Amino acid sequence: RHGVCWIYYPDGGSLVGEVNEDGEMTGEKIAYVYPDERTALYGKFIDGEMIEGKLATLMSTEEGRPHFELMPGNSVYHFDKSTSSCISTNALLPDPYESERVYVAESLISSAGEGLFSKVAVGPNTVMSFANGVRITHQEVDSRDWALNGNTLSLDEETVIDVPEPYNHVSKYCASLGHKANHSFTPNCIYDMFVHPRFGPIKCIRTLRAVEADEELTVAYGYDHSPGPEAPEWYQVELKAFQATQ
Amino acid sequence: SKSKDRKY
Ligand SMILES: Nc1ncnc2c1ncn2[C@@H]1O[C@H](CSCC[C@H](N)C(=O)O)[C@@H](O)[C@H]1O
Ligand SMILES: [Co+2]
Ligand SMILES: [Co+2]
Ligand SMILES: [Co+2]
Ligand SMILES: [Co+2]
Ligand SMILES: [Co+2]
Ligand SMILES: [Co+2]
Ligand SMILES: [Co+2]
Repeated sequence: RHGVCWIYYPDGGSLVGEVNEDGEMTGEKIAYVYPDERTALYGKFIDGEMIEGKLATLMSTEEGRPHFELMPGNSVYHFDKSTSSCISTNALLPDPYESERVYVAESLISSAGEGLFSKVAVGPNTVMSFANGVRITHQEVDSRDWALNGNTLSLDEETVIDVPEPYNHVSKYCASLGHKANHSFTPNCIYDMFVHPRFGPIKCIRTLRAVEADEELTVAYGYDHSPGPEAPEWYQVELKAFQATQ
Repeated sequence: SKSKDRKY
């Protein structure tokens, strides 16, 4: 009863702390621990919602209890789920886990603009980046031109996450960087569901295989190929070519 | 759908 509870999400992140009398993750010393089991946001939570989490490192666990060291600076984070019109209350405050793992630079893919790259070598199944954005409906997205739908990502059957211009510029939005991954029919990453303590229910980019430092991260965009394909022209072209090599 | 990664 003076013990510690760990609750893992399927994505591998967890909440950890002493639960209250009702069995809720509520207290001043609750933590969210990212999937590396090392990076943590440690502080005040109410029923598992982050009110004020300070950046920390999980240094060891003893008898199941985590022991944290706070990182320098006064890096604090709070639950801040996007709405249909607001992407983030701190658009320029990077996610600390993501910022150690990826960076944005010119893509190696011809004519594809910027892309997402690994900062370090990592193994398979590694969460690399987070896909956050404004939350709009499939009806809104499907009713408008492809020119407006470059950055849209389906979250589930009710919600599409979008990063509307000009938040597609890293100088205007860099809280998450997952929208920067380019498409490949032979990708090294996939989208997966992710429950984030700041962003809420979103998607992440996870590696399929080991990746080297400075390797471009790509995902299969997964547009419907036989509703020709409902897709931008650059994708339709690439699809034909891909089918050829097959 | 005009979005990535929809389950069809
Ligand atoms: N395989 C590919 N070939 C050409 N363009 C691509 C591509 N994958 C992604 N893109 C480009 O990237 C857009 C999706 S958002 C991906 C990040 C983007 N390159 C950026 O600089 O912000 C698409 O609209 C298209 O312009
Ligand atoms: Co790791
Ligand atoms: Co240990
Ligand atoms: Co169109
Ligand atoms: Co612009
Ligand atoms: Co810029
Ligand atoms: Co491998
Ligand atoms: Co086009």
